[PDB]
Amino acid sequence: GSMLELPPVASLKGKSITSAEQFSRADIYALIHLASAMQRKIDAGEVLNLLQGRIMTPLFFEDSSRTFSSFCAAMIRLGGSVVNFKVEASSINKGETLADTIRTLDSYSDVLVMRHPRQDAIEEALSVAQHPILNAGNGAGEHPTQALLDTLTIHSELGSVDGITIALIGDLKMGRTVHSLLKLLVRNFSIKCVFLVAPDALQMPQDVLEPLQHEIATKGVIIHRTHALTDEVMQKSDVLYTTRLQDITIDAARMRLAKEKMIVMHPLPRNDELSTTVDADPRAAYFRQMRYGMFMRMAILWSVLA
Amino acid sequence: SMLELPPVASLKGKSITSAEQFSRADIYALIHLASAMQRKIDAGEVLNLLQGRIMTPLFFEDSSRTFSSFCAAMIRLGGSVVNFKVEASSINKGETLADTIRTLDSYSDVLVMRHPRQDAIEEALSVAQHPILNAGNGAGEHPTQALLDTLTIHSELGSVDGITIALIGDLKMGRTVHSLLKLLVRNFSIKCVFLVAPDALQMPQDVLEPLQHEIATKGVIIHRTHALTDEVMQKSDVLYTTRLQADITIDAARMRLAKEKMIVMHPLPRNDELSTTVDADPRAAYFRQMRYGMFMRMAILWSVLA
Amino acid sequence: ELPPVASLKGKSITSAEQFSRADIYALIHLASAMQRKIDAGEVLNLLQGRIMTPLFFEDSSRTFSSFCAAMIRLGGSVVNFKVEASSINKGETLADTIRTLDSYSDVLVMRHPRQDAIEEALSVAQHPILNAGNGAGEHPTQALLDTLTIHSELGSVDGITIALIGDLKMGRTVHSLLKLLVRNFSIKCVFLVAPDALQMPQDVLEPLQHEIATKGVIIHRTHALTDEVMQKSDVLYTTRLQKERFTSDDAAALQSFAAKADITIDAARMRLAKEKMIVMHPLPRNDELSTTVDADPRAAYFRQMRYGMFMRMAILWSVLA
Ligand SMILES: N[C@@H](CC(=O)O)C(=O)O
Ligand SMILES: N[C@@H](CC(=O)O)C(=O)O
Ligand SMILES: N[C@@H](CC(=O)O)C(=O)O
Repeated sequence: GSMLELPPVASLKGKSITSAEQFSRADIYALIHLASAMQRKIDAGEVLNLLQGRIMTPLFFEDSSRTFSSFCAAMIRLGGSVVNFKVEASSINKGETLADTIRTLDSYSDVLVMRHPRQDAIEEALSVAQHPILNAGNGAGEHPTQALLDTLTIHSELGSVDGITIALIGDLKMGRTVHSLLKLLVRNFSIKCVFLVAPDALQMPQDVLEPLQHEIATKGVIIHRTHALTDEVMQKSDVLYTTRLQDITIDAARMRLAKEKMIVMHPLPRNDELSTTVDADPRAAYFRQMRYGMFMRMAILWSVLA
Repeated sequence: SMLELPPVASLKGKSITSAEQFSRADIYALIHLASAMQRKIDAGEVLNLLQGRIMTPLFFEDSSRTFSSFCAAMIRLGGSVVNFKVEASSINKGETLADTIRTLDSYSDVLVMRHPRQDAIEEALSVAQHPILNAGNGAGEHPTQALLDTLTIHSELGSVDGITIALIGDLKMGRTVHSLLKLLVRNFSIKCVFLVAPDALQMPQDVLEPLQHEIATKGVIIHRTHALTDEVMQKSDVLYTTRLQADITIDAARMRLAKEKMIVMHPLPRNDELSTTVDADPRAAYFRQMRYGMFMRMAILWSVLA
Repeated sequence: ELPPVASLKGKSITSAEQFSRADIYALIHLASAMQRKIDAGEVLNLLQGRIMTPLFFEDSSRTFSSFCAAMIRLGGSVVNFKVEASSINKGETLADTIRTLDSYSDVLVMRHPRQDAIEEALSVAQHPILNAGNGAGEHPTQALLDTLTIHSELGSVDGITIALIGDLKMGRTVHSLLKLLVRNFSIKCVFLVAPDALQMPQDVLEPLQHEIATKGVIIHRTHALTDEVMQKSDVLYTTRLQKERFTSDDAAALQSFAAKADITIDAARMRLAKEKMIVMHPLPRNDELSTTVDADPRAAYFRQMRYGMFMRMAILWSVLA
């Protein structure tokens, strides 16, 4: 993988990342090819020193296993460093405001990775930070880097993103991952069809679907709402993208209905909506998805900080 | 390297426990080293001075600035951090402080220690082979805060001799003001100090009494006030305020009385004693102060470890 | 100058049993070489771009810090994963957690209160896992650094008389150490010094019974540091009461440590010890090992931690080379 270039995606330079809306099709493909090259070099055991002396600081005001770790791992595999700030062992116990906390980490860091239970917290953070903030999840709003890594996953596993039928399953109302993913897919690709699979109370919100209306109509994207993984959903979907609470269960029995050429995805963590009986299936892409996450995050950090 | 970033020789291999241990020449050499670190980092240069050396933080109480600042400064020097947490440690199995110290001392080149007991630093020093840097010992001292505070004054105003400074808030329990008063009065010709606090929270007699010889021979003027009077507002070149862990609040209305060229400083975190209405004022130096902190800690770490 | 121990390459470390004598000596010599270079101030860049992720489900000072420090001094990096701040709060299983960190890491360092958690991790992990403690089971890298300590301090492991003292029932350190010494060395004598309720378990001794017999290793049980134990032992290896592993059963076991044994090591007790010997303790200690011993040249339990770092460098390099 030695002779591969790592050209940073120029449109990302020095910018905060808050929404799937900010990326073009050209941006997404450029990040995919960058991530794929990162992967090749890392897997061949090559050592990258692109971000030596640059600091990422995680600011996680709620729990994370993969997003936090993969961001740290991505930064370190670029040669960068991480300052391990913790909210519970911080001056927030002494009454410190969110804005003062941002200005603090912003004094030391080159990039901030922020996850917060309030949707409006990223906005507040942007209004005071000088360095880029990467949105690692803002309440029930968005998770833009999850959308990007999810798209890398589809592209690598199936070989194409245009033309797919995808089911978004579970808690679509509160799921920030399905919010960013729908936006990123519909805005930039020629999606055939989207099944919105959720109980009525947990359906995809209007504030996501409405801004997409022009794109949905002009590209002819077929939207279908169901409250179950029906035979039709199982038989037509190239991607079953399921999510946690926050019948739609996927187990081996259910998988007998799926196409040979398809993938099951889940941003994780999972509960019983996605059974361990699916794990040995070649079509279970939800573990590989995490490793794709680290490479996408390397492509993003290098592009942001180059 | 020895030209651009000469280490301050007097600090080599030494523990830092008190503002008292520094001379005027030490402070100026640190200040000049910190500005050179600043210039190199802000120009994007990568420093490799402490590769292979380990700092370990030992924080028995919370910190946002001091912990992060020290970690960043170590990293920006090319050194590394072992992220020890007291709450996830063998202290829960009955391990003493002395044994904890010997433990981290077996792996580390420098320890950074914050503890709610004033004498805990002295116990740690009796067993440690490697330097310990006091990041706060009860209501005792915070010597690196006084150093970065003095760098902040020097950089913003252009000199430290001749200033009128107000120390405002909980002066009794404020380890920052204890160290700062000591550092300033011992080593500079301070014109006037205002100690702005009710008698119940006034500067301790055990800080004032040992400064007797320097107050006398440099003719430093010192007055107590209970409130932030108009005289204090009009005469002060530096308003240094702190968390009362009446009538001491600095807001945009109070600022209308301040000199045109002065700074407002605060070691942080703040409560209502320092209104956010002041944050847009160019005189508000308490965010820049944190960044000076990182460069001062780089100058300290490099001098101690070179 | 720092050749990795080839037999360890790419392999998980779960038990003292997986090591041969040649493996132990090659690790010791590699560890001593790491120590010479680190002490001379040399900077190593052997694992640049490799990541270790600590997965600690219980408390640690030495083991966690030592592994991180060892990784760093090899030029490697750490992803500081925190169990209490993870998706485990949202219901994520152990296996899914393992798969997660395994997606980003080159090596996992795992400590868990359940003895069988390490095996479950192994069945799903692609990258090597290092057992940093599995319940009251084993602490294999402790056993290695302890043998490094005995070797460096006394100059020989074969022929020693060793007392294993304290909570032998819940002591994963003495479990691993007893297995490592007996399988790979000609130990002259082992004193098992504990109250009956905390004695070395049968599931440790029985698999060792063949080696004990055919090597002629003397095993004695006592509940006290008698004159005989003090006068004959080349090493006194003492341990903490493992309270966190402990009903009236529990209460009986817990108080037996002071009530049904006489096993404190203090300066007065040390007046009976040989001139050429060491006192060891994996740490942390409570009152079983008095601070009056710390000034004694024979107190090796602080130097033991530093040997720990060098053994862990030799191990990490050997696993990841
Ligand atoms: N972990 C993802 C989805 C989930 O929580 O299941 C998120 O934080 O958005
Ligand atoms: N945080 C600083 C100052 C303050 O608490 O106001 C200290 O810990 O000393
Ligand atoms: N720290 C060692 C010994 C002890 O805990 O007492 C262990 O974890 O096994």
